[PDB]
Amino acid sequence: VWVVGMGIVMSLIVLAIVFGNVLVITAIAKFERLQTVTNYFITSLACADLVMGLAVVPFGAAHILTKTWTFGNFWCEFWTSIDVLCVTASIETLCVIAVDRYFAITSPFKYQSLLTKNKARVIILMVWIVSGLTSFLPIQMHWYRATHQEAINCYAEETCCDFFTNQAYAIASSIVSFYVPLVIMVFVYSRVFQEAKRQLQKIDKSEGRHKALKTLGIIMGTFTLCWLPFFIVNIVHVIQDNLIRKEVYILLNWIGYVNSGFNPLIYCRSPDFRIAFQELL
Ligand SMILES: CN[C@@H]1CCc2c(ccc(O)c2O)[C@H]1O
Repeated sequence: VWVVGMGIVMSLIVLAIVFGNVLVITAIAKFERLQTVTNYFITSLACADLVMGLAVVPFGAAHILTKTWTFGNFWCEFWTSIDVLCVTASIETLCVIAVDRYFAITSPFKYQSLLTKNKARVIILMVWIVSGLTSFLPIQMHWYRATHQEAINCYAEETCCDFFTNQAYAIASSIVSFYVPLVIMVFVYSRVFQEAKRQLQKIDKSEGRHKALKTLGIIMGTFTLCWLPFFIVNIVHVIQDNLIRKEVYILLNWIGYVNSGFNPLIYCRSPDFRIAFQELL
């Protein structure tokens, strides 16, 4: 009786993700006032979220609700390659957002001419290619496979498609896709908050007669709660095999998948954007 118990939520999630992504993309597309150097970065985020939601989630639902795929093996590798690429692209885009916000706040005088409209696009390219260097190239090679006899019936046979990783690839992907962005964001937002506190103290000193905490905390809480637990167990299993079970791993991956739907509300709020949404429909 759980056939409809689990799966309707998946349909709701995918529909919500698609609807959220398409509105942001068309709002950037069709209105002139929205275009800016910052919005170009969010455009890649929206496109990547739309691609991932349209690609990996609906097919993953079939794998969840049935024993295994009715599909091919190269398609299994293709799905596994798309998922990691999407996740790492999202992480890198968020890191770039934090960096450019820091450049804006800290040194306004040089910011106006630091980031030209043209050169900005270049950095986005330097994101995706880097992601590709960890997404398609190692998956198509033998690095995705494992040496242990268990799951050989998965990699070297047709029906099974579950994920199995060698020791090196898991830790390398975790180091290159999660921890470096986090160690960037923590320090950079600490500096931004210190600057904001200093400014508020100066304003209070000027004229006798907390927004920043909430504003940064919503984003930090959403991101850290969404993605941190997965990349602990990701290192752990590979480090030690006995501890974890598969279903918990899948659930922690899925709760991270929800971040794609969760993000646009946190990372997109402006009166101009509100007017643009109001104009549509
Ligand atoms: C099947 N889902 C995959 C499995 C492993 C993995 C993911 C994302 C980023 C990585 O660096 C990974 O190693 C997950 O999205």
